[PDB]
Amino acid sequence: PEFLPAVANGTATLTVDWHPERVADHTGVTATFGEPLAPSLTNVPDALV
Amino acid sequence: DPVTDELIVVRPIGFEPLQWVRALAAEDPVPSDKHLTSAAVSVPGVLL
Repeated sequence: PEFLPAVANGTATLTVDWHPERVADHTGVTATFGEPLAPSLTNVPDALV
Repeated sequence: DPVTDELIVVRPIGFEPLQWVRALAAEDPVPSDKHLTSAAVSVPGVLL
């Protein structure tokens, strides 16, 4: 009851606080690759999701 | 109890050390070296 965000005429809107270090500890959970590689320096597009 | 979510952000397995000890005693598969040498499970493991 009314903690999920409200639905407009067609839409549903949110305003969220974004920090760049959350992308870093996102990649630390996701990228669990082998030895020779290394994660990128730029941010990945699966962080706004 | 309250900060289990923010604690489990980091740890991949979950830090149950004594069952790992039972596993190594009974010759069961062991957690791998990266998941042992990460800090959130190492720095309590050496203290224990």
